[PDB]
Amino acid sequence: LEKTFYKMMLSKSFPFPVEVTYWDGKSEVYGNGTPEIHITFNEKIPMSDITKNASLALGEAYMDKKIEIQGSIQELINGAYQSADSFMRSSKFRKSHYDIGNDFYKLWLDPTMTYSCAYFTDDNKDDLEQAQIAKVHHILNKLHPEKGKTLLDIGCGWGTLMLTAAKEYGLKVTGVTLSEEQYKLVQKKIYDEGLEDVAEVKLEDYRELGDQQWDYVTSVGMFEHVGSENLGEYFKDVAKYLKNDGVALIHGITRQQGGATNAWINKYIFPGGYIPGLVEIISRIEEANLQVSDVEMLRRHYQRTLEIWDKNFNNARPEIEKNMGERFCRMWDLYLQACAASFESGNIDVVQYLLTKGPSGKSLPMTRKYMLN
Repeated sequence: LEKTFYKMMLSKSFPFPVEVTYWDGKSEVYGNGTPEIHITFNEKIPMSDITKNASLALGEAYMDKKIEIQGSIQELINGAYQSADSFMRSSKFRKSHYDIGNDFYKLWLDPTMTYSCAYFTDDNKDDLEQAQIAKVHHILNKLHPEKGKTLLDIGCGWGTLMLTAAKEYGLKVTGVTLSEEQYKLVQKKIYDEGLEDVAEVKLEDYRELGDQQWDYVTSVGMFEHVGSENLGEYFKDVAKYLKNDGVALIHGITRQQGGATNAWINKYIFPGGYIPGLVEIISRIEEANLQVSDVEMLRRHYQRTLEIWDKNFNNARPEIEKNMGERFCRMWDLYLQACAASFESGNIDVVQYLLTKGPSGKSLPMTRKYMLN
């Protein structure tokens, strides 16, 4: 095809030197210094494929072992996101389902099974379990929760937030999931302390819980799944379930530069998923008559979370490659490392919105000193 087109793409893609070996065996270094990353095309990827979606084209190529990489995938991608003219950023380049369940997740997530951003306190550099617990406290503290008040957790996962609210904050708690597997940890309420007077979980769609209202709403990792079109509706639902002057903590991946779907992620990991823009989200929040009372960005915390997940993934890769293919493992590793890079480069953020149904911060302390542990 075109060595010219490949040189244009690769030589403008990275803020550091990189070595490229092509399908005809020829090599070049782009940049000054000695390359820390070496990219090999075992096969030519058609220009026109790269031109319409580089993520999809290069991403499947990499999965197919038609591109190989020596050196950090994360650093490679982080590099691309720092360059306006790169295959990840330039508009010149933006014109399968695998069977996985709990056995898989068990191996690389912490004992808690939290598939969500963690929170690293300055004293904790890589204790993932400790950080997923700290995240739950970080969220709940923001509520300044009052003993005996009620909390709705929208998408309650394996119940870590729910149960911590009930056991440690004395909150009457309602959790909601559409996952049977997750619901069946109602067994924790019965076995834990028939925590039944202080906690229920419900196997239903949060979109219609009827006329009930809670003092607090939490929702971690839900709005990314909702889509642009229904984001307005999502915030109206949060508002609807809040009591007047009630407090929500809404937590989710948000893109400072404007919302986007990535074609590769959409095909392989999160079909339908969409990361909204910061402006977009604030608009949706205001349109539901919630007022923003605090906004916290936790970008670097997701970066670390995804790095540890990838470290764990690789450490258990022999096991995973036995059940799932080599192709699956490449895809998953690419996923975890590219996402880590997406946060590292500030292409994607994670944001905790403290919202009130009424004037900002009305039922809350005047200063944020209460928030931190």
